[PDB]
Amino acid sequence: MIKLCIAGKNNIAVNSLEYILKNHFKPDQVAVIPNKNDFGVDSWQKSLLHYAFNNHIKVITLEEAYELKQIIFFSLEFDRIVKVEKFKSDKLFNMHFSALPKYKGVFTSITPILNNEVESGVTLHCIDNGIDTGNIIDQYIFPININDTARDLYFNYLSYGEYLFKKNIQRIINNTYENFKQNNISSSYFSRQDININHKINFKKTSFEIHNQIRAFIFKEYQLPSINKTKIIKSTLTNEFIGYNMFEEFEEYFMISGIDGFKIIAQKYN
Amino acid sequence: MIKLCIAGKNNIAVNSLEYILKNHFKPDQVAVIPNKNDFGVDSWQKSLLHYAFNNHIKVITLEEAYELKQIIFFSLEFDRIVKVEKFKSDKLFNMHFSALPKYKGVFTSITPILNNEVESGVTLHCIDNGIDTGNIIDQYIFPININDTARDLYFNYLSYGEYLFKKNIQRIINNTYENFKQNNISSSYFSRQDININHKINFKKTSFEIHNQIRAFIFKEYQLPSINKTKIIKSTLTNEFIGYNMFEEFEEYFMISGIDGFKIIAQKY
Repeated sequence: MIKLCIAGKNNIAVNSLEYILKNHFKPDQVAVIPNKNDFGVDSWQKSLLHYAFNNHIKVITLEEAYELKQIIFFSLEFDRIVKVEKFKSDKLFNMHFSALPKYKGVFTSITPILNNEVESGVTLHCIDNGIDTGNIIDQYIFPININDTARDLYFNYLSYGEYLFKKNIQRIINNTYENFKQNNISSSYFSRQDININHKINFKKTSFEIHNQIRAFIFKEYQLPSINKTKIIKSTLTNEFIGYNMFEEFEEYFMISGIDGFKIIAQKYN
Repeated sequence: MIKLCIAGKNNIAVNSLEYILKNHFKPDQVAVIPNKNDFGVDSWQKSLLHYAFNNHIKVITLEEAYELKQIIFFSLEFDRIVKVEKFKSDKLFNMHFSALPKYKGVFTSITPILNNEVESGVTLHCIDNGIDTGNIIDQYIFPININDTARDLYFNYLSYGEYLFKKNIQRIINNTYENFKQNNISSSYFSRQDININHKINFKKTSFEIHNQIRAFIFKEYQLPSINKTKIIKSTLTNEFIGYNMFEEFEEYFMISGIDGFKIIAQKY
């Protein structure tokens, strides 16, 4: 019988399924639910369907998952809403890519950078009927490096999320894991409508903030930000003082400072 | 000769000047530059002009202060741009109402609450040619309590600001203080144009965040926020689950929750 379902995508889904098959369940005891854009081709991330092809793991639909009493269900970067009322099983887990209770919702590779954080996290939680509201099982807090793009923070979510999955899976299978209610204080949330790539950069800000407004949108597979109609592939914040409110376009880059005068190098796409 | 000038307003300016007169300098060695809002009338804060009147302290212009060699210049809630480059003296100090390098600029009773902080601070710093950018001398970080309004936060800034002034003024007079360059990382800035004090509440947020959007604008001498054209005087957030995205209007209050379902009581004026 199916004991465990992985729903989602990318190295976190693939490497977590590999760990299950090495350590916990036989191929016939596991199923995958792919994202809508998985076409079995490994690229900047591994394809869950390609892993399932090589390893003869079966696919189920979300509607089939609903009916399997006792299944352990994990969303790992899943692209569909998990409706807890629809499931017979109450063993439903999500790896949310933030330090809950902060940054519930979407685009968590963008929102902590845009909001001037120097740390993020991954949180393994129970799925309940709210958006990323369920009880925490475990959390890993880690730094946002000063020149990380959204893409760099995303790759860190994938690594630490895989780490939390492997750390907690035995206690989840044994049903010996502890879970705690999320705090109401410091709880934050961003919807799709709260993120706008086309939003003009506000230059009447610190160098840190101008740099954040650029690098939060650097994720080349999805998009790059623009300055004066040129795409930017990298932003570098220095602590060199070059004077307040500087802006100079060079052949390959922009030199920028905000209200505190620290030099930003914004590298042009070429 | 004038040894010290206090430029600014409110209890922080008046209490700091009193401390100077009791502990450091004679009335004829001090001057004030009041804010444009100072009409010499005590209200919900004391008037610096009124104190100066009663204590025979001279009012000078900013242009005069620029030409006074050796003056200690202290901005405490001053309402004009000060830039070292204009002054003969280099002894220029500001009490900024945030935990610098965060929340440079204005409306710092609003910005930390609105940006989901649980702490703020006061920072004694050197004034340079940028906005709240000069080297840090001392800092005191204190909690934002969960139901604090902008008004509660402002009164804490006045209190902790006065504390940091009295702690540091002897070493500033003796020129034995240390200063440190502000970090480039975590530096943030808000201008007058970045805050709409007619803030429209985004309800597609957590209870903590809805509560923040209300309480950040509760400062009755300036404004109260409105829900459904009704002024709000108090917001109270608890960890009681009442359901997601609740909004119930009672005669005297609103019970509200955001995406995470925690109870807010917003009390009507």
